[PDB]
Amino acid sequence: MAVNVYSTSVTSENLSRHDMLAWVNDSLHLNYTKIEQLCSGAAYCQFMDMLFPGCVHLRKVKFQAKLEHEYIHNFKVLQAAFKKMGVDKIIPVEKLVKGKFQDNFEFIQWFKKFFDANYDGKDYNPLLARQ
Amino acid sequence: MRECISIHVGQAGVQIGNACWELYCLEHGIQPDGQMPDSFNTFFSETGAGKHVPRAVFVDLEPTVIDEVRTGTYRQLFHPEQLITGKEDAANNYARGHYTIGKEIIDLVLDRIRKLADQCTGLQGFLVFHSFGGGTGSGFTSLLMERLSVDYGKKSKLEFSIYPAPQVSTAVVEPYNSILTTHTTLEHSDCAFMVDNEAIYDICRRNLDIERPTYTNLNRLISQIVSSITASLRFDGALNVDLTEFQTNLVPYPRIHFPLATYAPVISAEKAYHEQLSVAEITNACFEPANQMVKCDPRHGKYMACCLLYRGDVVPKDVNAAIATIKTKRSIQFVDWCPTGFKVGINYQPPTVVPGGDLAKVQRAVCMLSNTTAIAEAWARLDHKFDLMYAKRAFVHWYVGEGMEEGEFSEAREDMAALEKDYEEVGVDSVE
Amino acid sequence: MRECISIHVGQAGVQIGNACWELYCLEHGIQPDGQMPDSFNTFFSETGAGKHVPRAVFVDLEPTVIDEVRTGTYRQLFHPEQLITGKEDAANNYARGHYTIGKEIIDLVLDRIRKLADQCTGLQGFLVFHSFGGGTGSGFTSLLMERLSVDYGKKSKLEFSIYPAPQVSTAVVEPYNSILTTHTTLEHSDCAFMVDNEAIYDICRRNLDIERPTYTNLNRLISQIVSSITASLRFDGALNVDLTEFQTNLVPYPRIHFPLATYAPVISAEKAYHEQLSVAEITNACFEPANQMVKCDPRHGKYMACCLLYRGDVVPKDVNAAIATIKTKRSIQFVDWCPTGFKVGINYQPPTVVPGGDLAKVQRAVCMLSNTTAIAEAWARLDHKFDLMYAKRAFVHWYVGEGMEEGEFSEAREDMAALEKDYEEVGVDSVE
Amino acid sequence: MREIVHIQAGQCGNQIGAKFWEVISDEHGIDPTGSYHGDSDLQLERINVYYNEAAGNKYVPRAILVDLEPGTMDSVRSGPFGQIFRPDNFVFGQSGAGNNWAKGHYTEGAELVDSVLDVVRKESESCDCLQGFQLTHSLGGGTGSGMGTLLISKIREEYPDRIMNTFSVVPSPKVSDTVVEPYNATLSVHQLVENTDETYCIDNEALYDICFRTLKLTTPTYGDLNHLVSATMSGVTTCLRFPGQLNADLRKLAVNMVPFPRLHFFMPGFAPLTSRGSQQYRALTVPELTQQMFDAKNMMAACDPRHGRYLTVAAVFRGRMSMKEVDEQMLNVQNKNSSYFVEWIPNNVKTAVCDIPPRGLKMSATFIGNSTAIQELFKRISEQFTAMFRRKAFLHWYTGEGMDEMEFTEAESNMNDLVSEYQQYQDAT
Amino acid sequence: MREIVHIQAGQCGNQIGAKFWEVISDEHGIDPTGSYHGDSDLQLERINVYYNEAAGNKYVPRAILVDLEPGTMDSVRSGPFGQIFRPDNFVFGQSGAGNNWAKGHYTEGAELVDSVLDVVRKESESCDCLQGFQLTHSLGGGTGSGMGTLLISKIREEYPDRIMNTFSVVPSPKVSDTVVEPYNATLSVHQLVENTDETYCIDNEALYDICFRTLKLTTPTYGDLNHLVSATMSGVTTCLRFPGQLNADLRKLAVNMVPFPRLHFFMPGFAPLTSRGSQQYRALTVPELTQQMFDAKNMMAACDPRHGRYLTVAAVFRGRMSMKEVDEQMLNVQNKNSSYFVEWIPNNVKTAVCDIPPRGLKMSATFIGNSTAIQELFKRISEQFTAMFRRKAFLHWYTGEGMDEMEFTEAESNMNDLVSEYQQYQDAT
Ligand SMILES: Nc1nc2c(ncn2[C@@H]2O[C@H](COP(=O)(O)OP(=O)(O)OP(=O)(O)O)[C@@H](O)[C@H]2O)c(=O)[nH]1
Ligand SMILES: Nc1nc2c(ncn2[C@@H]2O[C@H](COP(=O)(O)OP(=O)(O)OP(=O)(O)O)[C@@H](O)[C@H]2O)c(=O)[nH]1
Ligand SMILES: [Mg+2]
Ligand SMILES: [Mg+2]
Repeated sequence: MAVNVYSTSVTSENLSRHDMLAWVNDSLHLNYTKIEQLCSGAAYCQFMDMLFPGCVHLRKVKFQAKLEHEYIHNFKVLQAAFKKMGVDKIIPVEKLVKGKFQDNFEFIQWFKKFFDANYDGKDYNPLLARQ
Repeated sequence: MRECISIHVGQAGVQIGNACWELYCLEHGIQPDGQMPDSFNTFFSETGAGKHVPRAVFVDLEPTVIDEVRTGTYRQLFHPEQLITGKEDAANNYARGHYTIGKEIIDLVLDRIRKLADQCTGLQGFLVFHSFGGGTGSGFTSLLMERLSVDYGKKSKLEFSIYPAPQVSTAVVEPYNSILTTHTTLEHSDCAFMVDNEAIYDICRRNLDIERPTYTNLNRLISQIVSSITASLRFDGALNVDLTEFQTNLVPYPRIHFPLATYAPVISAEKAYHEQLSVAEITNACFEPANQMVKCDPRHGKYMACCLLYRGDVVPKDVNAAIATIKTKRSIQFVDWCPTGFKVGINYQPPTVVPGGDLAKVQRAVCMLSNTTAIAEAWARLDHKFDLMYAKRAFVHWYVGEGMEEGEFSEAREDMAALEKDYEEVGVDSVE
Repeated sequence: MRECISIHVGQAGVQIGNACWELYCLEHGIQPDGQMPDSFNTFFSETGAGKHVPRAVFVDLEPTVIDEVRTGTYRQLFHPEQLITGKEDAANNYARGHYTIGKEIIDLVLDRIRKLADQCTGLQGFLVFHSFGGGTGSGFTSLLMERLSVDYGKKSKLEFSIYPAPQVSTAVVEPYNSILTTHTTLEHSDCAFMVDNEAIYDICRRNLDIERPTYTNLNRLISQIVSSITASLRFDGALNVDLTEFQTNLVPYPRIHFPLATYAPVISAEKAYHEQLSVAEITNACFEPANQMVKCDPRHGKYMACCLLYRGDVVPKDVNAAIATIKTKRSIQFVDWCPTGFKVGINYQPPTVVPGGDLAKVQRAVCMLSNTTAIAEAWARLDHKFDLMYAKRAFVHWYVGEGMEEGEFSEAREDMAALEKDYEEVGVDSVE
Repeated sequence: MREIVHIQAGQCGNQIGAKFWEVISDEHGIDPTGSYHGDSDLQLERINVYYNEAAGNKYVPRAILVDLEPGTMDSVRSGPFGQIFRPDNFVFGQSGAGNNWAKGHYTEGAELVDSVLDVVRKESESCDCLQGFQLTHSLGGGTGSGMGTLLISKIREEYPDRIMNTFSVVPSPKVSDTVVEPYNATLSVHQLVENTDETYCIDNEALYDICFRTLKLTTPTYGDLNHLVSATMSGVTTCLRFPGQLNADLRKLAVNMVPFPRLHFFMPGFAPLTSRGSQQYRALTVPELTQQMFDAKNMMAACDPRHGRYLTVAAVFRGRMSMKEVDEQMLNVQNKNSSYFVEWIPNNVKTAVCDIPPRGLKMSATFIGNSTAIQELFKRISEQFTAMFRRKAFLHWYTGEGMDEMEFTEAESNMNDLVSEYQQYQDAT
Repeated sequence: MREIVHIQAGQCGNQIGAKFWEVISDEHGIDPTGSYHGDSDLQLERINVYYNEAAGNKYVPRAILVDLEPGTMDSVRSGPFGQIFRPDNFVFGQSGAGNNWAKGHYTEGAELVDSVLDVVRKESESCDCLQGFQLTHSLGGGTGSGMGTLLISKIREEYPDRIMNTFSVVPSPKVSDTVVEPYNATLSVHQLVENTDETYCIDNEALYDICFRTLKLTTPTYGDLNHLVSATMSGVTTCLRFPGQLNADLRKLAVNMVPFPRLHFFMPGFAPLTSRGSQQYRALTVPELTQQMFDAKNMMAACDPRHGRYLTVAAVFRGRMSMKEVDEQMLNVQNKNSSYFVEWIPNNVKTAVCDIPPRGLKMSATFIGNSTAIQELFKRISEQFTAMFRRKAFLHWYTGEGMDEMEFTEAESNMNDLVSEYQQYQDAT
């Protein structure tokens, strides 16, 4: 069971670009320098695994994706996981995969809220998940 | 050159046939007398005079339904020898259809098929119209298919089949008939298109604003789907698909040969304006579950193959664009063993409209043929229905009285169990 | 390109919508049948033929009000699917609107919005028309907004809302409905424009010399304000403002998103002559308290933001001059944390006049959107009203009977207390 | 004098072919009847490269039209220019291939192949000095792919000393036009690697992009796409058909463009492309053309040249232009974009200039790039093939026609090896 | 020979830009179609400074039009001279910026910036010797301010050796055109101080005053205001575009006018301005022009030069006039108004003379003043910023786009430092 969250208009509930990227880096043990690198979908897939044990078939996720269709494939995996958990937010896949900053930043801000709602404090070694 | 022979079995098959041949005549400008003041030629043979005759056989075990054809508007269209009737029907009994009553006319039917086929120079194959539920549609059809398979080894055979509803049935023995005929026909059919009366009724009510749709309406709708499938053969096009391609594309495993048909747009005269009806719009309509013609939930299943047949004022680029966006969407999931899911056909001829029809005239239409693991649900339901009745041997005496053996029931059921198991296995994604 | 989708909820929303769409058609030269013999296009989509269709949805839980649209003058203007009606209304009960009755059509409404939005290439956002007092206007609207927020993350949403009067009410449960809907919608709306029937009536009586103004008149007046707000998108201009700018300018703190609309000049045919109606003159008229459309006293409050939208034969320099002098005047005080108070828009198109309308034809008009701490007074009044009834649990059984919990009442009330406190805090000037 | 034989297989192959013929005919001043109505001796000088001269002063394309189904053929016959073709050069079956490479290569195609071969041989014997062959087709279907490859195999066996060129329509990246296309492509590529001397890779996805983004065509038709391809095709033989300053031909280009036998898969490009409105706002000069040629958006294969290195580039210019300028431009691109060119093939730009420009334009350019980026395309196909083959999906359609798993496996392995080879040279120093 | 790239960002930027182009075109004898219909060899001599020559003897502005919304662009296209522009040089978004610097600089603007940059690079490569760039925009909005600054940042990084000039519309003193303008201005100034070589400060308040008081226009339109700005702009490049007696250019002026890198904010002025009736009652001679130039009422920035000191003044004269006279006038102003000129920069008036006067006039003058009085403007903005920021008013609109308080704070501090610097030099001996 997974709750649902909305982002429209708030105050003192928004991480800076820098802070948010730091959080992603610490959480997943990666070295992204631009928020748009999250458009590959691998990071989101990994986060789902960390939140909800099981959930995603990580052997299918391409962690070094460089082509639009590869990114699309990762997001299909993500979409399936959202369906399984009953999260009803529509992911704007077509906009995300173009690697546009605005859309990616929007999605990460939602995802952070979603993560915070549902994270139980568990520790795991994400390197094994990756490879 | 590329002839297609149509066979209409029993009440459903015959009445759908009436609706199809009415449409064909309007599309090719053939009058009800066979006169017109190379396209039509795949469906109509030509005599010495300007008369044209359907490449068709109509068969039923009772005379009533075909007698309507004989006395009706298109009496002069068909040759008497292509309208075949017995005396007594199969009485909703597969056994009577397959054995007792059917064995008396099977030879006749096949003989007429042979004569038809002899005057074909490039026979593509057969279009077979029937129902799952009737004794003729189930028992006779199965028998007929078996004979066809032997007499004509490897030619494309396509079955348009009235699949019974979940909760809107007519006959009581429908499940028995459905199960047995599916068992017996399985190894003899290449691809079979299920369609459900409940779903079409819903469409009529919801999309066409018809309070009380009649069987006629359903038939008309079916005729559209058929026309889409055969338009690539009956007209010129930009990108074309023939009967032997569908089987290749839509059938991933030999037993899993049950795709489903969906048509768009189905709209009324007043609702036809107010909205431009683009390729994107109709394509989206296709994959929305409410417009499907089988009462099943694709959202709960996976796609294994989609074939999209567009017709009329259609632009390839636009279609490509439309498909790409649909590929993204969460509600469309495809099996993991299928990176390419789409075969696409585009034909220049817009859907032609029957005078006094329920559908509005559109510049573009599309017919989707999609194979989905969601069909497993229906099969499971039907098997359950069989189980309930068979556990008590309800109605079994009739079947055995007509020469069927009880062991054959169990055989049919186990085969269907296997089929169910096969779908489920297919469903699962690849490890590593 | 820059599409705007309009949603009309319940009786008020629908009837205001009728008045808006009548005006839009006259402004763009669109006939009641959708025909005209890139500007209009932000509000009207276009079919293959010369027909144009409003980018709008009309929703009500009972059929009566929408049935008028269906049978009325603009029956051919709207597509049937954009006029949505249930069977039974919310009976002035927020609960029925939000839960019991509303949950049956919410999916439908949203589906139609999605279809509308799909045919937009540059969706700017949503214009939502409703009332605070009705069960549909309160309960359904709140529900709808919530869904919109989730489905469409960050797109501008603007609510034109019929705020209840101090001493000129219709329903008895109005305060309950107002309070709950404000609580539930607060975090989901970006900016909400209050307007009061009492004030408009007064304006009609005092400025237009109308003995007995009807709801129609009020609706017409409202349509002017809306037209001013959207003219920058529907026409060319000198200095332009779009929907996403208003929210930035008029909203200093997330919760404090209630500006108020004022229009000038509102004059009759005989009173239209005798006076030249300059920019200075109309601007002064705007900031005089008697011409305001909420029954409140700005002289007793502070301005936090003013947006002035001028239209027609207007000269930027003149506007600047006018504003400067208003800045001086004692009766206009602004909060100390806001040295810049004005956003100014100037558009070339004069206000277009509805045949048989109450307003005279003018060369220039102006619509002021102003955010004022004086609105706190109204909130305080409404809270007091809630308190009086709730202390006795008057009418509460109805709400609970429809599945609402008593705890939610207290929750709504405390949230409103906080809001009141927030306004007051904002009011005070900076130390040091 | 250097006569070329044209072959068209399947729907795609035939539709491109017709377009190409329409282009060539206009260029050489030939009408839909076969009569010369041109206004220059240059139009007839090398007419024999593509046309046979028949009795009564008419010209007939040295073209063979092949399909397992008769509809496309009929359409071509009924088209504008349909009457110019030799009636006996249309060789068609009745059955079709059902989108199946097996049917095209082993079954239906095999029943028809001898009839094609007979025509081909006759055409060859017509010619005083046969230059070679150009085959137009798709890799994704059954006829163009399976039967086309069969034709290539047989023709090559018969005429191993003549050059075999293909214009192959490749499956696109994002959307699949057919479900079995990975099988069909994979098999076809296996044949092409061993039996063709050069292969021009063309992808509809790229073409659509060009139409929408560059040509500003809201509503492209397949005709438009075909036109582009035809323009490229005509570009490659322009130096053979008219006089020039520095004359290239098919052999020379192959020699320059192919440093190792297996690496003969090109990505073509054409310049200049402009909208109706945007044409007057520019100046068509050599540098402009060059710049248009060297970018990713103007490649007709769906791969970014910036994801690999160019092994070689051939640039063919048509029109009256200064050779010095061209040379300068060529040097400039190499110098400035050094990282996109393999360092162990110095001066890896080959230039040709033909004095006769195409009709309507004062100058134009055709680009042939042999880039290691094409490996991406192959890789994708391999992936798609694997995903399907591992579950034996659709396999009974092919095994039913006599094919075995072993053949599939070998084909896959060969494809993989090719990819590896391409990878190797991009990283080599 | 010294080619200049023009960029226009947002509504204001584009509307000024169009006006400027209309001015330049008339000056060089170019019609709305791009054709030369002038009557002098001097009009074409240096045409390449602002125009690219396209095919068929037409000229196209080296202009890029940028906006996050498509309405202003459309208007420009539909305007008189709209058809002269390169269609592919209009680079527009769909969303708009909502008067938000953040959206222009980090979000919407960032999604569009690469497309702009691509055009820019191409334009640069067109030119034989790129002189530099001029950007027209406001500081108070979202596009011109946020996206404009982003463009400046990127272009400067790419081309650090070319000069970056801005014509910036600054927020007025008495009345505010938008509510968040202090934020937008403050942020923009932070970028401008680090990334521009010279910045012309123009204020609508000043312009209106000039229109009403000097030009005697009861009812000015924005067009009129724009015209003045365009006249100034044309004035600064006049010596680069025509022959003269003592030739200046953009580099020289920057060198003379900027004694320290941060102090590059000018106040422009133009002479002669006259009414319709009042023109005949005067004589346009050098002294008259000079006197018109040196007063507070003719400055296009809302600050009194008498409240500070001039660090430097550049005066650019157009027309046939005696250099001696000009020199005398320049000396005279320095001598008589000694207290308004900083004493540690001797002879701090720089003179340029271009022989070609503007159309309709026999002589004219353009004034560029670098005055310590501009600190007033900055101070006001700082005050306004502080008043709002101390209560965190509107901050969630910017923080919502990923911005942090720290960025704001740093921007404020930098602005304050600049003010301090300016103060320092006014008091220095
Ligand atoms: N769509 C459609 N379905 C029909 C029509 N007529 C009958 N059916 C369906 O067909 C099934 C009944 O089978 P029939 O075809 O009437 O029976 P039969 O094949 O004639 O067999 P017997 O009469 O028992 O010899 C039921 O599911 C009916 O709903 C029709 O005109 N259209
Ligand atoms: N300005 C204006 N206000 C209206 C109009 N009609 C109703 N109202 C106001 O709206 C409030 C009543 O709400 P309604 O909109 O009628 O109720 P509803 O939204 O239909 O909700 P239910 O009928 O309870 O389902 C009162 O304050 C009325 O004065 C109108 O045409 N114009
Ligand atoms: Mg019957
Ligand atoms: Mg109501």
